[PDB]
Amino acid sequence: GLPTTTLPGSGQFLTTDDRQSPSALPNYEPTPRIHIPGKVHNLLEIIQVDTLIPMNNTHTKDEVNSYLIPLNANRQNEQVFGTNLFIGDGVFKTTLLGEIVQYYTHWSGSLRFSLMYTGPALSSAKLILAYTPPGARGPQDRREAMLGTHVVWDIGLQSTIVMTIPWTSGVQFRYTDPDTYTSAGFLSCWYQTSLILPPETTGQVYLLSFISACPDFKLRLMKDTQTISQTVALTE
Amino acid sequence: GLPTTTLPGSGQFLTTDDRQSPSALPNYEPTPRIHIPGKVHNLLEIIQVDTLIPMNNTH
Amino acid sequence: GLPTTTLPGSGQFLTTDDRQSPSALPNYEPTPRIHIPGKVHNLLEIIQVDTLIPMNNTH
Amino acid sequence: INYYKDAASTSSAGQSLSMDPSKFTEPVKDLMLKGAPALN
Amino acid sequence: INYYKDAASTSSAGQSLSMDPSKFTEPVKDLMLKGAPALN
Amino acid sequence: INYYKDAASTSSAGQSLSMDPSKFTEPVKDLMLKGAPALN
Amino acid sequence: GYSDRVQQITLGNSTITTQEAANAVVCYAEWPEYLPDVDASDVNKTSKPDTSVCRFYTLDSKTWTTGSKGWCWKLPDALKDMGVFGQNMFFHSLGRSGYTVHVQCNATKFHSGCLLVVVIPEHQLASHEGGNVSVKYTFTHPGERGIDLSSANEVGGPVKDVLYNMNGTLLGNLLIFPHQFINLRTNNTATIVIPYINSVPIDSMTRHNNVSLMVIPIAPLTVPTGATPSLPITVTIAPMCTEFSGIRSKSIVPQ
Amino acid sequence: TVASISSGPKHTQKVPILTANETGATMPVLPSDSIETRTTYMHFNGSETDVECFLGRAACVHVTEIQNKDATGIDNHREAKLFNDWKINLSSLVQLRKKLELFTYVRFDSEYTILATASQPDSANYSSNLVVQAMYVPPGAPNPKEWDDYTWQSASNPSVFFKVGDTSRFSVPYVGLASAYNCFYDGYSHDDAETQYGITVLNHMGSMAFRIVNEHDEHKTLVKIRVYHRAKHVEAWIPRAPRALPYTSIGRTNYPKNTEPVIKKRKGDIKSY
Amino acid sequence: TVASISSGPKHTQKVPILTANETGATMPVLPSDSIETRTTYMHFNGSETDVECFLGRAACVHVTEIQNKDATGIDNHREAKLFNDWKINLSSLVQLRKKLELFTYVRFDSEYTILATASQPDSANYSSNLVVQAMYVPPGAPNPKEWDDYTWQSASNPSVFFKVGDTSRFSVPYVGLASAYNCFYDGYSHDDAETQYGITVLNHMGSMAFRIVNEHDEHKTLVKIRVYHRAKHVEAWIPRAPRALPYTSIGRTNYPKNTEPVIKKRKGDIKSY
Amino acid sequence: TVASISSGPKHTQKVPILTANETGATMPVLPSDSIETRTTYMHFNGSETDVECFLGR
Ligand SMILES: Cc1cc(CCCCCCCOc2ccc(C3=N[C@H](C)CO3)cc2)on1
Ligand SMILES: Cc1cc(CCCCCCCOc2ccc(C3=N[C@H](C)CO3)cc2)on1
Repeated sequence: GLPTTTLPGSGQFLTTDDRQSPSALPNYEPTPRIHIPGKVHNLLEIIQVDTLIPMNNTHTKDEVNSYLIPLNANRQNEQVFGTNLFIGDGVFKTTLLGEIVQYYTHWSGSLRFSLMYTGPALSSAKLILAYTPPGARGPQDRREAMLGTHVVWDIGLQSTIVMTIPWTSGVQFRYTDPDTYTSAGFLSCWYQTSLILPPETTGQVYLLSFISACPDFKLRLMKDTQTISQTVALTE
Repeated sequence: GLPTTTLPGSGQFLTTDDRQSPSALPNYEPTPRIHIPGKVHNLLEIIQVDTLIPMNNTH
Repeated sequence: GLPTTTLPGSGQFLTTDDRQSPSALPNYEPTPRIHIPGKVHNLLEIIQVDTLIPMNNTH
Repeated sequence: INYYKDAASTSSAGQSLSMDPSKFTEPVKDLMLKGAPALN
Repeated sequence: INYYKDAASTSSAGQSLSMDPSKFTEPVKDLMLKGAPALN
Repeated sequence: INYYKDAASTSSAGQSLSMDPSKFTEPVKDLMLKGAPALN
Repeated sequence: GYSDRVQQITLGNSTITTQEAANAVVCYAEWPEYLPDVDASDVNKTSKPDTSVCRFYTLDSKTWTTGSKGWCWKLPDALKDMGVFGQNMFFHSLGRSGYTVHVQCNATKFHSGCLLVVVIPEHQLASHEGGNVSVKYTFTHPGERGIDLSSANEVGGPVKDVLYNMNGTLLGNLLIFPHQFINLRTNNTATIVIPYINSVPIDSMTRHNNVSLMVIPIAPLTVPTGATPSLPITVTIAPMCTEFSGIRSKSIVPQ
Repeated sequence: TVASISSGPKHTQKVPILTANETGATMPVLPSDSIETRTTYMHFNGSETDVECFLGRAACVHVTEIQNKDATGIDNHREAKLFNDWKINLSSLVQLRKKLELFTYVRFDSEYTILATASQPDSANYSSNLVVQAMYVPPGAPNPKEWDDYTWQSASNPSVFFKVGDTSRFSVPYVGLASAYNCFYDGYSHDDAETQYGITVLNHMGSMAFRIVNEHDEHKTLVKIRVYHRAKHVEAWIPRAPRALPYTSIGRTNYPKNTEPVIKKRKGDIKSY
Repeated sequence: TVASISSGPKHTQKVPILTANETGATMPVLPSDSIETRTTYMHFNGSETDVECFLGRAACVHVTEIQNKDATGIDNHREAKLFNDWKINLSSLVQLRKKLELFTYVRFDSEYTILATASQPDSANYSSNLVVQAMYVPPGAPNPKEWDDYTWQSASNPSVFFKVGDTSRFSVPYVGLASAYNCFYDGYSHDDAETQYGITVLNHMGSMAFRIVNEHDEHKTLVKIRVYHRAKHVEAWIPRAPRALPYTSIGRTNYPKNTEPVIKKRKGDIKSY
Repeated sequence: TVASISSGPKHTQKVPILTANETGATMPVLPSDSIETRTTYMHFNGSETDVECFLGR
């Protein structure tokens, strides 16, 4: 008989501990694995695939239309859309990125925001996208917007433009749930010159917008998502 | 005295676990084995012998 | 199963003991350290800096 | 590691990995080859 | 040290440290180079 | 022997045995030698 | 002078040419291949009709109009009646296949509109009734007709609400599945190569569909002034590396 | 590892930021393709986002309850909670369910922890000490009928005996019939016109039975069982869109009617911040 | 090591005891610079004044309380202490606080010990055996609302279950967002005219929730939770003046008005002994 | 280990499927003696049918 002493914590059950256990089914042989395409190893692998952002959130019931950012022909100087960058809330929240970020407490890294244009091929347009780093207000006019991170996008044969929100930060991690100290800025978009439709054409054209994370990205300290809950256990 | 911590499951009895136990009969000597024809090792050995099927179940 | 005996003191919590514990946050990666001037290692380092004595205590 | 002195006190045995059904499936005196006629 | 005989009884696995998003981010048949035109 | 995988789970650290009060007791720009005049 | 843009796919006795492609997607970066022995379970030698089943079948055409919500086809169902592919299907106990899907929609440089073409492995549909109402067989086996997401709820059928992918997930995130867009201004076809994806090496072709192909208008169709307000969309699909096993009497399936 | 390299002004014919999303790719664009950057290192590995880590902590998967009371004159033990069943499944409590359904096929060993606590809602002199016996009844094995049937002998079926207030823990290998468990299944068990659709047809693994071994004392004792499940040795294939609407049933994808808009409406314009 | 060397009479032009304190230095003068000394050795290392040792013992950081009682008809569990919260922080109980605030920035792993004892202030037949479940609810994660919400499933959030009367112990890595925790912060969360000033804005880490897993017995049971915290792997920068006045608030430096003189007045003259 | 070997058409004078059960033997006939098979491996050892396992709980 070897002398032992038990410490504080004996008998506790910590849902996060990782130890060995007896197998209830001694000697059982599991089914062989066969090959299946698509294996995922890290959630970091999947948040780099871009998905659509319901940017046009202004509706009243969920609709395919809140994915469409409208553009008006012949407007000059004006603003196309605006949003803050609380990736865990608001427009971002239902996107795959938003949806995964919510399983973690802290995030750090660059984001990739792209816009794909869908107007007739014989039209043309020049837009400016601007990222405003924390510390200033959402820009109120392009002059204000153009003094921060921006890209003049020229609509052409190449249909999409990929803007990166480079990680601009004092503190090396921000909270995924919206926090002030930890806030990330604003994203706005304005006409640089203006949309022009060809003859025989009319109305609004739309941009689709996507979001995905750069390879830069870090997420840490897992927790429970506000995105799902329940009141009684389900049954069959 | 070596410091320990006990985990969840301590004291449980799992009918399928396989561990050592003290022998109640210390030092006892079992009867020698003699040879007996017919030893079975796997149930897989015996399910290969065919047996009759009551196919005509209608009684 | 290895035979053990527990000694007096089992289960006690001594605020001054120093042992290992399971991490509640398995696999979490702490923020990198950056350099900060001023690191203290011993209280003996700081009690050698002189400070003023309110000698005139009479107020 | 056995902690105990007697053999009865050790855990379960380990797989025969013996397996030879012929004492049960083919106890015939003259060997039968599959493919050759059963009765010659 | 495993104290148990079966593999299911061992603790959690250890980090894939595999990581290759291209099956998801670039499943295109003809390879796209960043910087070269998307559609030629 | 660490029984656990993560570093936070290990016991207390071990004595710095670093000890250098000069950042606190003598942060002067030009070095002062004891015995030499303070102000020259 | 090769462009990402022009392409030719020849499979069996049938060929497709596109002069306005946008590359092609190969699901999960894997190309269809036959079933290796190391992965095999059924001991039966399989049948590989090759060129008689691995050719291009063009399903009947759809009509995109400004009110369209989107369409959904299931595989191998959509092909249950195409030539010898279909016969093989009803006649063997098990079968396995990959596909090349080519979705076609051309317009002019004055039109606008953008379709999402996506392949969803194991697309289990939801009942519009809620609770634990099931979706009857016939409803998930529309055949070449596919399911029309702008048709009405029916009884025992699935829900046809587009912002929810017919299963409780948002349209916006379908982009995690192999997919390609058809943006009239860029593109005129979409091509996806689908490797066989299952948790078993070979399965039944009638009780289980292993992918749904979905074509969904996202930026509404907008035709030039006084143009007819609609465009046809055509889907052509070719089984590839098909294998059938466990031949017999010929399945009889509901309805 | 560098998180960002140093990059300076650019005036090229080589534009990495113009792409064609119609292709289905997400081109790997970085901050340094469009602004001037400085070197920085990652300092991070992505350890805690490994799927083994993501699915590897215990989650509550089931809460049931049984009572110890005099069975004298009870015509239906099962019905008196003299014991009870758990038609095993992981899809019943939603926190873990949404996590698993981020994948289509999943393969793992399970580690179960079972916590049992007792309640004595009405006047008792004391708290008795009860031993629970959880038994694994697989498909095709005789379901128990009374709280003390021959079934409980469990001569061939695993069973663990632990005390109320304590916890029991053991681990079961991956018992799936195929190579992975289907998180989703767009099929039927056969081509029947009315057979059920979905996964319930597939994920058939039997059930669990709990009972108190103790005979009855003078008062009644409520014992409530909580089953926790931890995946170990995880393997996951084919990522899918996360669950947006609420769940209604074990094993079907169905969402409730007149559900509410899941995308938050702006308080303001598209232009609003 | 010598504590003092031998030194004899001196008649020099080299005076180590005259200095200019205006310079900001504390010149390293020793007994042997001004009296005649003999050799002596230190016999000591300064082991127990290492900061790891100073901050490394468990200190009580929080006492809360929850009760097990029939929740039937309770409209606000939180309010009935059917469970309770601890808006985690280390600055609430003062013994440890004064110790930490001897430094400006501090970095360490935490080891928590949680002791739970039960009280039955009014007539009970017995003492029941309750299991506590302490859950970590981080910022942005759904706060519980009832004592038996879906939240308690805690499928992704650590949680420990232990028995009242026992102790639970686990250790959490340094969870700070920056490189160190700020013991002080002379800033705001943004340039707002009315935002709060200080550290409360910074040291935001979420909270802890405790509850009893047991349903109710016939009597009521008070369970009082004590959280102890031990720093391990300590790193401290920039020493500061010790706290002289009493504390009034978590996270602000504020002292109470009409406080009392903190320097003891002489009973006598400056000249007094 | 192979569970089934590959085997093709047969037109022989050597018939493994005709036997005389009166002899008391169970002749070891396999799928590949009477249909055309493909190779497949066992992937299994028969561990949990060992008598030690069967009587050991
Ligand atoms: C005593 C005792 C009790 C037991 C029980 C052993 C466990 C058997 C059950 C195995 C796990 O069964 C599953 C149920 C569901 C799923 C699953 N649901 C999701 C959609 C995905 O996978 C996987 C396994 O063993 N010994
Ligand atoms: C179950 C369970 C419960 C828990 C809780 C984990 C601990 C998380 C909290 C981390 C410590 O948070 C801090 C609070 C304050 C300070 C601090 N206050 C002083 C001024 C200095 O530092 C540092 C860390 O984990 N698992």
